[PDB]
Amino acid sequence: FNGLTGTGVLTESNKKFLPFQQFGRDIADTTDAVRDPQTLEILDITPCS
Amino acid sequence: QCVNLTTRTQLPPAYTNSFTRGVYYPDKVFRSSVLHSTQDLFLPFFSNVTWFHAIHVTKRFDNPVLPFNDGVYFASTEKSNIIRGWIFGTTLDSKTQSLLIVNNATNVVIKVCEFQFCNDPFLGVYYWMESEFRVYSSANNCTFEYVSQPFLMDLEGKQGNFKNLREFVFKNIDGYFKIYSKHTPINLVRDLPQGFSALEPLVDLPIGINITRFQTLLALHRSSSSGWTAGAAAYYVGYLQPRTFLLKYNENGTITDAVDCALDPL
Ligand SMILES: *[C@@H]1O[C@H](CO)[C@@H](O)[C@H](O)[C@H]1NC(C)=O
Ligand SMILES: *[C@@H]1O[C@H](CO)[C@@H](O)[C@H](O)[C@H]1NC(C)=O
Ligand SMILES: *[C@@H]1O[C@H](CO)[C@@H](O)[C@H](O)[C@H]1NC(C)=O
Ligand SMILES: *[C@@H]1O[C@H](CO)[C@@H](O)[C@H](O)[C@H]1NC(C)=O
Ligand SMILES: *[C@@H]1O[C@H](CO)[C@@H](O)[C@H](O)[C@H]1NC(C)=O
Ligand SMILES: *[C@@H]1O[C@H](CO)[C@@H](O)[C@H](O)[C@H]1NC(C)=O
Repeated sequence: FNGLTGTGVLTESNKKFLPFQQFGRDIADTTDAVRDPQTLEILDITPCS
Repeated sequence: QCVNLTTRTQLPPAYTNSFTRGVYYPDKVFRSSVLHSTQDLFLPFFSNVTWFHAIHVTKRFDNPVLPFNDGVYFASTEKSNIIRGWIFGTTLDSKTQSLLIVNNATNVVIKVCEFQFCNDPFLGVYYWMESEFRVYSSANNCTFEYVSQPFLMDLEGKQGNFKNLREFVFKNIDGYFKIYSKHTPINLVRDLPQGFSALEPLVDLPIGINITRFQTLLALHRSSSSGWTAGAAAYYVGYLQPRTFLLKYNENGTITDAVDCALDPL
């Protein structure tokens, strides 16, 4: 996603994600969400394994 | 045209306290139910800010050119379309670059395009259509012009007693140029109220100018050098400083409150 390389499962999420915010992060400063550039939908990332 | 509108009765020095205001969103990242510490150019809590009054109750056209330092907090909590834009330039006399920002409630004309500013550049609507447009003499060299207009960032339409609490933050760090902005309805009389407010980097424009000094463009009412009106202005200037702030994010991803880790031992 716009250079945000990573491995995991993308799932539709309920995160509010105010319009200016684009990435979203957890306490460990690891991106656990993204905004899809085509459609402005929030997909949280749950790692596999 | 460019007129020598003097109306200069030097106002006495005015100083007020900024309280817990002037704090913006550091990055475009959604954080929920966490506290984040960020080192950036913020307005120190309970700092001293300058309150120019461009009122006519006391005819004062308060348009001084003040330094930029590290960034400008501008709480233009005025009435309908009084202060419109801002000029950011080291010399602002067409010798060097001087980026001009004008909204005029309809468009957005951010242009580096070093202009020949004659004395005091200002806007104005004639007794109504906007008429005073000669803030300069010539465009000289017109660099990156940003001919796109997002929307009228002033967001006028509210009336009362300084009801439209409008706040802007101008930042120029190395490259780029950030303009954060928040609007809040408050009554009070003229001062900055209590509470916390911050909402998005309104407009980010990559310019890279020296931006050493700055000033503001003031709209007026043609009935001319003395026959005008000022309404009620709230010219507010605060200089940012590099501080560390501990911002708090609630569960729906908005900054609720923050602290400045340089004010008091607590
Ligand atoms: C980008 O184009 C696709 C079709 O190719 C469209 O579905 C999508 O909405 C577009 N994105 C934006 C932000 O306009
Ligand atoms: C500005 O306020 C500070 C406290 O915030 C005070 O120490 C200082 O003297 C004030 N300056 C002026 C010029 O009133
Ligand atoms: C934006 O609107 C103002 C209204 O005064 C007008 O003068 C200006 O030319 C407009 N900008 C463009 C690019 O048409
Ligand atoms: C204006 O810009 C042009 C184009 O980059 C440049 O060649 C010129 O030296 C600049 N200055 C003047 C005074 O024309
Ligand atoms: C231009 O920018 C430099 C670097 O920030 C600054 O120190 C300097 O004062 C500016 N130059 C002039 C001539 O004002
Ligand atoms: C919670 O998110 C909703 C989205 O509908 C929003 O209306 C509300 O203001 C948020 N809560 C807070 C405390 O900001």
